Amino acid sequence: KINWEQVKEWDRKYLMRTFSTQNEYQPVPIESTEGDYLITPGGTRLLDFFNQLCCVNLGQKNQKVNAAIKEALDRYGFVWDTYATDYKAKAAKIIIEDILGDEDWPGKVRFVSTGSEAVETALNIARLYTNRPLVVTREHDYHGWTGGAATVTRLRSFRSGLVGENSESFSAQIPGSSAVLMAPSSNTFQDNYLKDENGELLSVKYTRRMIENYGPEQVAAVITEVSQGVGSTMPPYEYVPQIRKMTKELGVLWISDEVLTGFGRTGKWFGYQHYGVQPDIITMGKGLSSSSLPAGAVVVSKEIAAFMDKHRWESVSTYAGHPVAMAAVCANLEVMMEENLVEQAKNSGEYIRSKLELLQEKHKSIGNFDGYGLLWIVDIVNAKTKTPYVKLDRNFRHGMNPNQIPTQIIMEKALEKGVLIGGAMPNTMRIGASLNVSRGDIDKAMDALDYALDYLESGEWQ
Amino acid sequence: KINWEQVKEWDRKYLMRTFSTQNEYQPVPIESTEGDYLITPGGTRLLDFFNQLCCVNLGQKNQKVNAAIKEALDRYGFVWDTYATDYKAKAAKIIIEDILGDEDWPGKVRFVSTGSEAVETALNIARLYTNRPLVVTREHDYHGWTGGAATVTRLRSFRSGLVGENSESFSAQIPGSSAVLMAPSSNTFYLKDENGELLSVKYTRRMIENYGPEQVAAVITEVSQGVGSTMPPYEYVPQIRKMTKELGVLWISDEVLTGFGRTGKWFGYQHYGVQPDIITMGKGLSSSSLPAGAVVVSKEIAAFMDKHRWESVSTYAGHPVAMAAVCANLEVMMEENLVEQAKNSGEYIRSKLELLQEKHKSIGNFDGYGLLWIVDIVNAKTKTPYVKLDRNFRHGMNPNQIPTQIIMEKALEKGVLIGGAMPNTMRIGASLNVSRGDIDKAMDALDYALDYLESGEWQ
Amino acid sequence: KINWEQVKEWDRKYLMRTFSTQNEYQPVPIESTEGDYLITPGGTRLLDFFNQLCCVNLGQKNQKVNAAIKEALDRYGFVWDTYATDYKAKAAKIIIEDILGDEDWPGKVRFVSTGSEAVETALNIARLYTNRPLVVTREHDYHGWTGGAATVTRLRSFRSGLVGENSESFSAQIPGSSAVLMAPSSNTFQDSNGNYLKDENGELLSVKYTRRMIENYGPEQVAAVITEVSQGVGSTMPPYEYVPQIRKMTKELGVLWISDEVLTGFGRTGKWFGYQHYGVQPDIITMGKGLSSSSLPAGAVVVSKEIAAFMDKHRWESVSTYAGHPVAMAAVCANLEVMMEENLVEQAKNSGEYIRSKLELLQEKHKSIGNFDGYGLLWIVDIVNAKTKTPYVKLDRNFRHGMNPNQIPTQIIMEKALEKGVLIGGAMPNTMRIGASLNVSRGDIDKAMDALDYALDYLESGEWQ
Amino acid sequence: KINWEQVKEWDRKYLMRTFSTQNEYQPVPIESTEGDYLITPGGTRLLDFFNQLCCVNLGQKNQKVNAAIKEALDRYGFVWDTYATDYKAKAAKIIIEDILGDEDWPGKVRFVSTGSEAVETALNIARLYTNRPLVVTREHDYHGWTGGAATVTRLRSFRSGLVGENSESFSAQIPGSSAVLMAPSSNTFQNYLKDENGELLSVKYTRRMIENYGPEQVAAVITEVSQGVGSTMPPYEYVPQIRKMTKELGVLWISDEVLTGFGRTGKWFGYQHYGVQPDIITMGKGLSSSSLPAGAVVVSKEIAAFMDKHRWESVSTYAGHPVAMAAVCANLEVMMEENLVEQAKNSGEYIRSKLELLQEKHKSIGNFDGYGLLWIVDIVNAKTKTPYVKLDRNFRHGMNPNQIPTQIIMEKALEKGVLIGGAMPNTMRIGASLNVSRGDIDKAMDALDYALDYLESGEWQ
Ligand SMILES: Cc1ncc(COP(=O)(O)O)c(CN[C@@H](C)C(=O)O)c1O
Ligand SMILES: Cc1ncc(COP(=O)(O)O)c(CN[C@@H](C)C(=O)O)c1O
Ligand SMILES: Cc1ncc(COP(=O)(O)O)c(CN[C@@H](C)C(=O)O)c1O
Ligand SMILES: Cc1ncc(COP(=O)(O)O)c(CN[C@@H](C)C(=O)O)c1O
Repeated sequence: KINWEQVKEWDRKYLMRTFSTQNEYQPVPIESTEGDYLITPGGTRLLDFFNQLCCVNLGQKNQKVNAAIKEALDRYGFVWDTYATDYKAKAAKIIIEDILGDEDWPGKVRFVSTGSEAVETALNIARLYTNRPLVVTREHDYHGWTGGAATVTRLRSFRSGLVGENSESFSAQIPGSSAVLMAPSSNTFQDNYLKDENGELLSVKYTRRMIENYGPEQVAAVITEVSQGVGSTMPPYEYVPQIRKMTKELGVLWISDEVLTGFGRTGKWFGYQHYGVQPDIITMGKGLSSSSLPAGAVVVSKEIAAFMDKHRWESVSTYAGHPVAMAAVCANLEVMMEENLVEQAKNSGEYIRSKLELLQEKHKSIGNFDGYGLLWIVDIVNAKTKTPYVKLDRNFRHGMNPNQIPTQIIMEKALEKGVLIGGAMPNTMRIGASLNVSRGDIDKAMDALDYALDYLESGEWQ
Repeated sequence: KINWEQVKEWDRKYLMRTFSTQNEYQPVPIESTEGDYLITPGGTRLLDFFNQLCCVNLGQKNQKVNAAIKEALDRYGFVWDTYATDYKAKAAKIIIEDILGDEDWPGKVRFVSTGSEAVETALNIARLYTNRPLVVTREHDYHGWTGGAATVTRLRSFRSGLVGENSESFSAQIPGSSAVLMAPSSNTFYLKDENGELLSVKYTRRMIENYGPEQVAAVITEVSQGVGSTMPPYEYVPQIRKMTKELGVLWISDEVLTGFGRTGKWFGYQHYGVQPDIITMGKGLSSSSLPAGAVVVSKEIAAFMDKHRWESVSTYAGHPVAMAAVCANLEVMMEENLVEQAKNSGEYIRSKLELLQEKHKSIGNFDGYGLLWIVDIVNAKTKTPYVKLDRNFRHGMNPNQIPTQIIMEKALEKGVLIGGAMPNTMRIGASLNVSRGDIDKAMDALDYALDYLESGEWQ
Repeated sequence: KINWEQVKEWDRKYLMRTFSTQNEYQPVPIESTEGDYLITPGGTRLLDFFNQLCCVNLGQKNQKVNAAIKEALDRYGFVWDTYATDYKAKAAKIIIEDILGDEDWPGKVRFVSTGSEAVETALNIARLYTNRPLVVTREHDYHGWTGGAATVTRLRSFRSGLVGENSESFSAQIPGSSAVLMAPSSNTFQDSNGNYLKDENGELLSVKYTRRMIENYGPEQVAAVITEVSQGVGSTMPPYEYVPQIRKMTKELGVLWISDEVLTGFGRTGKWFGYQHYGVQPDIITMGKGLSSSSLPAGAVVVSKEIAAFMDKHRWESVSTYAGHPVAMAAVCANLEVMMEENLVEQAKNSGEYIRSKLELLQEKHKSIGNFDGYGLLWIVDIVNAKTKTPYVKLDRNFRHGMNPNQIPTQIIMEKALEKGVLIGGAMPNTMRIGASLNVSRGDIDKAMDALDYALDYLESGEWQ
Repeated sequence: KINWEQVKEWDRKYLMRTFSTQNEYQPVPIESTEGDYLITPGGTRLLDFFNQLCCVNLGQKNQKVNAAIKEALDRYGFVWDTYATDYKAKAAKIIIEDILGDEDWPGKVRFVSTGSEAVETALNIARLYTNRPLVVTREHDYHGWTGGAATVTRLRSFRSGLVGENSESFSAQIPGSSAVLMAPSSNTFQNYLKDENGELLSVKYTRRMIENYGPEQVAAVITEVSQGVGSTMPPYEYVPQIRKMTKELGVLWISDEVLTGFGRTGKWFGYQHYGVQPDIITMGKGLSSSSLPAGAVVVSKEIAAFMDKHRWESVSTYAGHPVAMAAVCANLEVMMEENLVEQAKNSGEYIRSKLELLQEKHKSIGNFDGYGLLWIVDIVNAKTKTPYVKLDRNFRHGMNPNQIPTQIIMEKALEKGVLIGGAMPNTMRIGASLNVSRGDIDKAMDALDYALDYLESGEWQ
């Protein structure tokens, strides 16, 4: 017997709040999950189209994955990275030989526990490989929350600072918070994205002038999200190819931060593979294990691997490569390959596109949408004016009243229909589900969006 | 059927090395673990007196922990911090109400995944609460490897930099590795004030005063230095808590290593009659069964954070299956009284170490509590350490010149794993429930290893 | 009777080089100066159309300025800024009531010794006033060489690093070199034909991106934007609407505007200060060069009444030994008293108009002159390959000094002009930075332009290759 | 005919305040200066035992230095650093061959306008030469107010921050105020504690700090041989041990001689009391005896050679200012010719003995030390034998000056005609011209005697 009133009391009383003050907070307990659904203590089933944080690629509580964890618990236990296990070595091989086997740039994997720890590892390797201090990031990027990963995060609403409750008054960012350069977002400069008559996007051209103003000899790496997860954008098609050609011409590394866009999320194994370019470093988390257990990774190129191999690297993480986490990655990745979830995700994206077309023609509050596989960004506008309700947009902070935030009104409304859908940004949806989400579930979720958008466009909420 | 020949191949070929070059590296496979033992694929049983990284407090592969986990897998799944679950809520309650119940300073918990992450969170909170930029650390502290945690880590041999193979020439720290003051180690100077204050504390005070207390958020300590391998003078901890209070600065006690029974008490600081403002946790929190880390803050600090919206997310923070593993691990320590058992075993080790120091002039000094012991190693004839740079070394030097490496190699001939990170200093640990027989086996193997050290044949 | 050969040995032997290796170094001694001329020990008279560093506004060795200095020496000696003197008090008053008397935003002045120290001061003041850490600068700005001033300098060719002798393998910046944001230059985001791009709302994309940058970090994090009205060392002229758009953007974002007026200040641009061409007023001005026309070392910062009242409420724990030096102050008094009464600002205006019509003619004649713009005694000329119509030096303002001077058009031009006894050129590889005294003659202008003609002839024969 | 009533109004109204709020401030004008005297508008003669800022070594308005300037003004005008002048060349030559001519380490000079600009330069050169980022400084050092020079200043009362007026409420340092490590002050750990090997614990801890970071990370240690603003004297072994330590660690030593340079201490330079030689010297103050603003840096032959192989991309407009250099030459030619260093040693040995007597006569002098025309005097409470102002060199100017012993001595001294006192609250920093007369030294020393009389009676409380 679980006493759920008591669980809520303890949860109020003994856990530090994130995003809500204690005063406004209402615990939302989840007793179990499976597939694309969350089950409340009462037995209510909630369709999860945030997919938590787009990190449960394979589906909640996969039967093969759980079984593989249970088998792994017959042997382990725990050993640190200095010891070898079948699970750690198999997971590395699966990534290099099976998943990325058709590309010849990958050299080696390091496993860690979180996407943040992943981005920390890759910034560290990039600076050591080039012997250079500076790393370029882009406006609105999110690469993590930990010190180093946070320095390349350029959302002021996600930097572990503090805001007040429906107020501008009580805000601070963490005091003292660098060896980092902010380049233009892929979505900056558009009136249709502006180019320079050689065809280079103005976001890329001024990224190049920045790197040249500092000196390419000072700059280790450019770190990108192919599509911004928390920041919620899709790039112009030429953007990724152009950042790759630029970085190569400048002798600078390219790190694709694949924590969110990795493992089938975009109808391909990785976000980058949509554009015909290969990176120098990849960071991983989320879909790596489909959140069955905490895991993160970085893959480096042969050349970087060869350089690192020549020295003793004085770096230790206690839980890096934890064998039970690794067995989980093995099973997750094995299910993905044998069940063709990358293709399944691809086909389901195409079904989503066409629902999104139908909704756009019905709802003038949908300013625009794009995405692929199971990653969709939907831009919301005021239907009469065609412009964003919330002026600061991706530069907002959480100090504002949630019932003025369009993605919040939508989420509240969708909920009347057992569906969870919304976004991190105020004017933008970030829709994700499992790669194997069923058609009836997309149908239910799109219908709930339809019902919410009605309410939004009606104005009864102002 | 596991092909271990292959596994080592895949291990050589596709995983990045740490602490070894590719050319020197040889895979050391471990097929399974049980208790205080590790088992090789061929079936050699290795007695683990590292306790990996002093982080398997419960014993390896606890059947009750493993069953509690298997159970949580019937329901889960994954929900991020925004969702409440029984395991996350129970876990916080056990720490606040159950483990820390007789202390009234603690307020709330945040769960994260690793000790480094816990340290990041503590740094953030401290700076946020005080509205101040600077954090004080001490020489030879280890607080983790990620960005923020690294800045307060003062071991040049564990900052994720690069060294060569048996060579002084291929060295580098990470380019651009800043809101952080390094104070002296407790093990410095034992000289005092005549108003009785240790000089190390006095100068730490004088530091905070030179920048100005209004600039300084927090002093972060390890009660006993873990990777750095020290024990303090008894007076160090209370005089820090007092100095920080007087100047209105926070004290974070970094209990990632010393926490959950390691020292014969629930926490390292509990040996010293003081309460911290903030504590960081990992390792023994889940006994490494699954990746978990935590921060406990005071009622004062928690109340303050509670008035604000905190714009921080970590995907895996509060992972319900990790939290189920924490619940069980903690429930086992409480019901088996293992903190008590750690204290009692610690006293047996003290007396065993005495017979060693008596039998071996290369043991310069030792000290510890529960299942954490630092043994200082010296040249039996000169009575000084073998490796001159001591805790300021880097891993560029040849391991056949590092006493603690020589000790491990020899100890291994007895099937025992014992040694340390530091070149002249041992860090000995085992499970809270290590039996008298295993302690005996490890100390015997230590005997044999120091026998080899003192003969100087390794030169 | 000076031994100038020994002066040459000693200069070679005991002075640290700047911009040259010891081996390539050939000292150029100057025995004296007068007006717009430099005079060698042997008696070569060199027409100085660099005006040294756009810093000798009044002219070299003005007799009244030097006589005022000589007079000051019957009294001083030295006192530090804790004592008041007539000279310091007059200087501040001339700046506030007389020069800036038509504008009502100005509050107080603090004097220092250099333009760098002036920028340091301003940066300190803005951050204290706002209680915010970040300062926004621009691409290719130069704001000085000292610690803080350097951080807002975005020229990798002038951040006090080291390059090689016709090589970039020796090449290093100062290790370490930080609460600064780099905004796009006024001159970034122009098409292949030179039009600056605009919002369709009319806002220059450069300003639009600057705003976006500020809102990304949060305006509560940002103290000030520091600008040059006209980039001096970087050698640019803005679109007319840039200066007004930045003032309006800073106002809206609650951020300060610092006009770095060290080079463009005091007549340089045919008005008292650069910003007065643009119908806006800054929060803080930094000053130097033309403040004393280099007669003695002198820097300054002017701050608004609001900033002044706030700083007045507090004890400021800042000391600089030489700040306010009475003899340097007396030099500013005389310098400024001459500029006012000889109408040198109005004079500067009129000369520039004449220069414009000279360079118009030089452009019609020389296809290597891609473009030019300036005002008063500050002019920029972009140089191109007459044939390809692009600049010869592809890295442009992101170059460093490791490259071979005989491939730098601005070096070749300078060489050739020296054949006509004329000193002219630029710090940037593709762009000339022309300045003389505010009172230069028509003939000395004609003499400079003719040499530029001659130089451009040689540039176009390509024989320098 | 100057209207000094107008000079005051304009001074109050148009000058930014330092150290004083607009409300409390009252202008102290100085109409002329001569030798060791300052002259007010009304004709009052103030004997200056601060020597302004220990920066007018030669004496105020030296008639020879002043005439040299006038001569230079017959020819200049202004040239920047790329053009060679007789004055700039002679000044560097005087410094290297005549002044430092008995030590064979000094290589090249760069002239700048201020002491801070001189420190900036040194830091830049040290980091470039070693290709290392970190500079070690010491608790209570003062090395300037400009960006880089401020990073190595460790006195919170001099970091260009703001405090309130008799109040703890309105204080702030600059947002942003970093590649610098602060090592213990020479005067930390006191008899100063030593190593079992004789090494001072302050030096021992500096070494372990550099070793903790890695000597391969550390460009240089910058010191004041004797702390100026900070107001201290080192134990005799400190300077030699820091010199030995830096060499042992492959690390540069910057002697900041901005204050202690050019005779101040009864030798040419502060370090020269100690039998060692720095890798770099920074200079200001005594360089021109403040006749016109100058600063300079002197580097070793090794450092010079490395610099000479490169094009250095550094420009300072007034660096090398030709009139500033003619001021410098004449200043140095007078110092060498009047044997000012030797004169200074001698007046130092006279002052030592005057202070001794003052110490016998006054229990509030806890301690004194110095040399030449630089003397530090530790002011203590006669009853407890401890300092009046507990935060001592870690204070800030937010406190009421009527409670600062150095403010009290000052105002009572001003009653006898003599400006004497110091920057630190419990420490006097006494300086005069190198050619200060015996009569003036006697007069100042009486004035201190009179002042300490008032301090010790405690009517000020
Ligand atoms: C691209 C990217 N990199 C790195 C991270 C950090 O990974 P961890 O959360 O495992 O530390 C995230 C997390 N995102 C979450 C916050 C999201 O999608 O809302 C991410 O999307
Ligand atoms: C006191 C302390 N804090 C923080 C950490 C870092 O925690 P994670 O490894 O979970 O990030 C450690 C780890 N130490 C390890 C390296 C050891 O004991 O060898 C530690 O001892
Ligand atoms: C806009 C601007 N700000 C600040 C400075 C720094 O002033 P000082 O050099 O006096 O410290 C300069 C100088 N420039 C010079 C060097 C030039 O035009 O070459 C400048 O042009
Ligand atoms: C040792 C030292 N270095 C560097 C400086 C900076 O020089 P400038 O003030 O010219 O920039 C000083 C000045 N000090 C003054 C403030 C004093 O004696 O109190 C100094 O004493």
